[PDB]
Amino acid sequence: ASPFRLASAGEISEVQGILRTAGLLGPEKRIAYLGVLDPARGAGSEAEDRRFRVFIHDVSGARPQEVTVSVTNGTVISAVELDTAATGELPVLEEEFEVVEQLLATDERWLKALAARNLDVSKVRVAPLSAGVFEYAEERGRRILRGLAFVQDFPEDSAWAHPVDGLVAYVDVVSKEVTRVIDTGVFPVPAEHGNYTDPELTGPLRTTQKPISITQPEGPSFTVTGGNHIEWEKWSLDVGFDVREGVVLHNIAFRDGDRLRPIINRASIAEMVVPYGDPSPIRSWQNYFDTGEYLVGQYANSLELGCDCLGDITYLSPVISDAFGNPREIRNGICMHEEDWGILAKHSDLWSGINYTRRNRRMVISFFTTIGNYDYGFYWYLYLDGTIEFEAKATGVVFTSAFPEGGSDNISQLAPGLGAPFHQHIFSARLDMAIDGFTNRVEEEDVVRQTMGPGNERGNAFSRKRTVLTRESEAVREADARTGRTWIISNPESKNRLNEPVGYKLHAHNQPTLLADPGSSIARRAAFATKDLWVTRYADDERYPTGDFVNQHSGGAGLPSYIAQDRDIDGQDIVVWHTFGLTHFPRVEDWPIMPVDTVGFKLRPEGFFDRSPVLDVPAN
Amino acid sequence: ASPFRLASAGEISEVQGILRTAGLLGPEKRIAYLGVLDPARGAGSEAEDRRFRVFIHDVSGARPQEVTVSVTNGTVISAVELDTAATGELPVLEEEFEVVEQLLATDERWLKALAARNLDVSKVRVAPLSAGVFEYAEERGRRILRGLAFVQDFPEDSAWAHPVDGLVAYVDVVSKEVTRVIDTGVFPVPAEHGNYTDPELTGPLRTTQKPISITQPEGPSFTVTGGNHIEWEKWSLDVGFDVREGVVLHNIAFRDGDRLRPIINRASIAEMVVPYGDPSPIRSWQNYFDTGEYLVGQYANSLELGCDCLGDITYLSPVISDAFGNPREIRNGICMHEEDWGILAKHSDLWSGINYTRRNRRMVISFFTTIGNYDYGFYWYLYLDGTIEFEAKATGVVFTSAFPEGGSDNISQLAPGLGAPFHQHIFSARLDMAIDGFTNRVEEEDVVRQTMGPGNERGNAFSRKRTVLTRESEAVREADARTGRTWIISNPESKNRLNEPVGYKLHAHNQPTLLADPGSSIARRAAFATKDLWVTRYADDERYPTGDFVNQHSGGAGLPSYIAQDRDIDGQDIVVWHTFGLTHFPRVEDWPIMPVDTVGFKLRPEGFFDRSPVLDVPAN
Ligand SMILES: [Cu+2]
Ligand SMILES: [Cu+2]
Ligand code: NA
Ligand code: NA
Ligand code: NA
Ligand code: NA
Repeated sequence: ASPFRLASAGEISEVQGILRTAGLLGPEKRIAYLGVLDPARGAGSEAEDRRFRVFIHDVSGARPQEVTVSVTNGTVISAVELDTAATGELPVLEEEFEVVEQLLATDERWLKALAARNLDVSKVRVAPLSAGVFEYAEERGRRILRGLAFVQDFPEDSAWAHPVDGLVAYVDVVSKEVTRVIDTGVFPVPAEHGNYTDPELTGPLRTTQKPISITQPEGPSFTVTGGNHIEWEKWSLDVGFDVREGVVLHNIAFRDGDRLRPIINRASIAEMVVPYGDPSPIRSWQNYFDTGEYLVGQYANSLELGCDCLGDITYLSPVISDAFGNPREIRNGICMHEEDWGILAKHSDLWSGINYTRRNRRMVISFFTTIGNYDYGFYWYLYLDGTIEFEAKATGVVFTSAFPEGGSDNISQLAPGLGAPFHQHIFSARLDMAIDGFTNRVEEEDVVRQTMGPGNERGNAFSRKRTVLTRESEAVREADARTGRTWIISNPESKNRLNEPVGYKLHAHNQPTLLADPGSSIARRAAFATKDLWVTRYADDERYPTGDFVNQHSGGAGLPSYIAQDRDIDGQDIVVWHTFGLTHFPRVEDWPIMPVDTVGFKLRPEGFFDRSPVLDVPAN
Repeated sequence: ASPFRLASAGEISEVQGILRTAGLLGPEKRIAYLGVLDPARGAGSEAEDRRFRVFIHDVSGARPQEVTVSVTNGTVISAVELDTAATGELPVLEEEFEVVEQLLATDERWLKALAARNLDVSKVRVAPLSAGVFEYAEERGRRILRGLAFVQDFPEDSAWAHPVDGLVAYVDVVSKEVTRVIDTGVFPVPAEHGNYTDPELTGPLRTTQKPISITQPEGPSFTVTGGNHIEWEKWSLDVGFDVREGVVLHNIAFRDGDRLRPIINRASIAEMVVPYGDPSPIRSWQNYFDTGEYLVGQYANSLELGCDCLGDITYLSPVISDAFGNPREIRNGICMHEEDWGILAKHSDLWSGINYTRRNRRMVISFFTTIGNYDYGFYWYLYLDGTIEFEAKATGVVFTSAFPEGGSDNISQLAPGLGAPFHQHIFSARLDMAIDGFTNRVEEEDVVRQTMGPGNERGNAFSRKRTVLTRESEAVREADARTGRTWIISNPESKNRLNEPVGYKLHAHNQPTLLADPGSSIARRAAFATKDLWVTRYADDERYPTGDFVNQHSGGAGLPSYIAQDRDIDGQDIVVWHTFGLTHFPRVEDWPIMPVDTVGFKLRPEGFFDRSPVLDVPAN
């Protein structure tokens, strides 16, 4: 009955049937995106309407379409032809990846470049990468992928150990033509293998690790109802899944006494960009928008018990659409479980004689995705004390190149002749806030240092200041770790028992933001990533910080266009967009497979409750 | 046989006997500090000499002494009379705490101040706090504690809920005289109780938490030999315990192939300061040096199974000296166990068909201490991939005051009439480095942004720069989160297989440092806390960033005096001192007992290994 339930296989099948009967899903059509739409603001009517948004690609060259369908009514609500030179190309299709390697395999320029290097074409894998927007006027309005080559010595070989530097090709994947092959010179293909399951590389495996057994003899403390509704330790939420964004959290609320108090209306990772910092023309165009260009949800892994998720695990298995509109289940694609989290609160009081210790725990909701060489884990945490935390886990195999003779200012050496270009992994969290309801505001909180003098005779005082952001034009903020800068989202019309507005405090990790020159293509396409915090007024169609169509889209759309409306955000329905990321200078220890590195953020209650919300936790 | 073994009850008893027979431990003497000395540099002779350092207080007013004793020989090696007006007073004695309240209970000025407020003296608890150095010339050379009052309504009442503001007393604890009683005006004593085990405050306890069972059916993966030597997953170390510093880690090394490779020679939290930022004269003098003035090790808790430490726990029970030289065991004062730590490395490769997942774990070594209202957990972590991490956990009851009518810029309101002054908790980690041996250096690594132009035509390149710190005068560094600043400790005479110096990278949390005016007493006594990173040349007697005698010591000693020697630190035996802390603006949720907040730092391998050190971890 819940409007926020996961899409069903039956719904996707109805969507396929509605599109087909409407004439919109002929043999030359492909579904490049399909997803359920959230209910619009003011849905207390119970007049539910399950609608899906669909991007339809055409492999013959005809214009793609954006289509909105009502499953509940069985109708096409709207269908628009897209001018992709203007508004951007559709996301990359899984079936287009293999096209690149097949097309290059019969191109005379490509074969000529491989012959010069004595490489067997049957052993050359091509990584199909998004193209971006640069100086090539012939690419505008076409679907281009760019290809970089790696040698696979045998079927189970790790091709990433053998990059073919100095060589790159551009491919029009609709007309099936290789537009350019650029060969800047022969580099030795690095010879060492990177096969991390080869006994001659690992050595004898350890026999020293004794097992750790985590079990829940009475089952877990959370309940799942209606497929995706979670209740756990006073928290209430709905777990969504979208093929672009992945896990989306809806209706995050906390049961305080007998009031269910809203906190966050929708939480998601709405974009992630991976810009590379190597100025070689072979790679200087390389920027992955994993969310916007590739859709991270469609490459979610099936998570294995005892390996990927340890403990008493509850799985969700979301359903997505394939390119033809058939439903596809991602078996065990979301893990949910609770974890012990050490000490929650502890005091031994000399005067009262009372010794008191309570333990903390957290609820974990996670999925893992694989895009080529990269693997990313997305983790959402709910803590007993009201803290909400997001953590991204980055692993997989680093993207490689040749390491040039004479070194490099922009590439790390991993092995003889093998390099790893510098890069960043930058995320955008979109937090549609609802602190005790939808009337919210954001204040920026800085520590304030005070000068020794009258009123501060011993020079020990320090304070803080809070600045309300009142309009979108002043709501583009940067971090300042040195002044302990945080941001507070409050409800000015909801007060705690001390008559202070209730709030939550966002704590950032204060990592560097986008490093590229401000005049670069990537700085214009990934403008969100140049600033730590953006606050917009809620609008139905303002979903992604990069806009709806990121692939080969020139720039401007997304957050810079939204904030130019300069809307009132002081006690209004607002959306916080937080940029955070890792700057990766690869180390020898990252090779041949990288140990996990992490980045994230958290929100903690700030006078939201009238006292500690965990006084009723028992000793156990 | 190991020179780094824990002190035994037998050793402390021998120390007591040696002091007594030497005439240095008469009835008027008290031991204010006793601890084993580390072996000096170059101890390959096997000529072990177990020596103890002792601070001896005299309750009759005679000069205290510093004494060094050889247990192995049974001799007094040296004994020096201390001039405390010059070099500082001895640490506060546990027996001096109760003296403050007893003395004030018969002082006419104190009783007069309590009578004006209608407070029964039998119900008034006095927090005995360290005095620092301010404007009172009569305090120089005397042992002063300052007292702040709280009302306990009944024996099991939390006195912290009832501060008596506007009132403070100073007490000479050797002459047993109240030097000053300052009454600045009557504030209402806050009436609400803060009794977090009272059912009328907690409400009915939760019945929703199902148990989490963590067990190790084959026992733990680490071994303990010689009382305190740990071997675990290629790590090797010795766990020390000192009454001042607490847990100290010795000889941290990693088994790489068949080489035992040193990393850190000694790791400890060598000071921690808690400065308060309220300019009221009642509290503007308030600064706790928990390590230097109080000795955090002597107030270590006994940790309970299933509550404080969960899982398959191995305990150490360190022995310390009481004030008379009798040995005292801190039963179960150190917890040691291993914890699952999620995914270590994961990749699903399309081209090779190989799916690979390995899990991480960490070794945990921890203790908890209680100083008055405060409780602190100290946690050291060793990870499979070579990462070392420290985490401090802050909980307990916030220090309280009245909340003034008309508000405050320096105090938070927690409850009707109840305030919590702003403050910081700042730690100093002393890392005696030994990266592949003792020839080390420190480089500061900043991200470098590059301008679009020739050689960087697309404006995407970025780089990094490393600056070697060559002499102590240039080795006082500050954080720069915006430029991703880290510090690398390398060995320039030990290279990895790519012929790069091996190293470890220190990652700071980049929290604010000391906020007090630079001209303040606390900024001069806690100079270490004004800067994020200091590097000194190793010296036997340079143990603490604040010097040996912190209590009532005027300033200068410690790190500013050490670095004025301007010694060579470029490929030498060096010590890294890292400052890190929490700036605490108390929130309503911190009352009546505070949920844990955390701060720390970590060190990760940076080309220390020739590839990932965790390829030989099995799938399990
Ligand atoms: Cu990376
Ligand atoms: Cu605090
Ligand atoms: Na355009
Ligand atoms: Na909102
Ligand atoms: Na002095
Ligand atoms: Na050293």
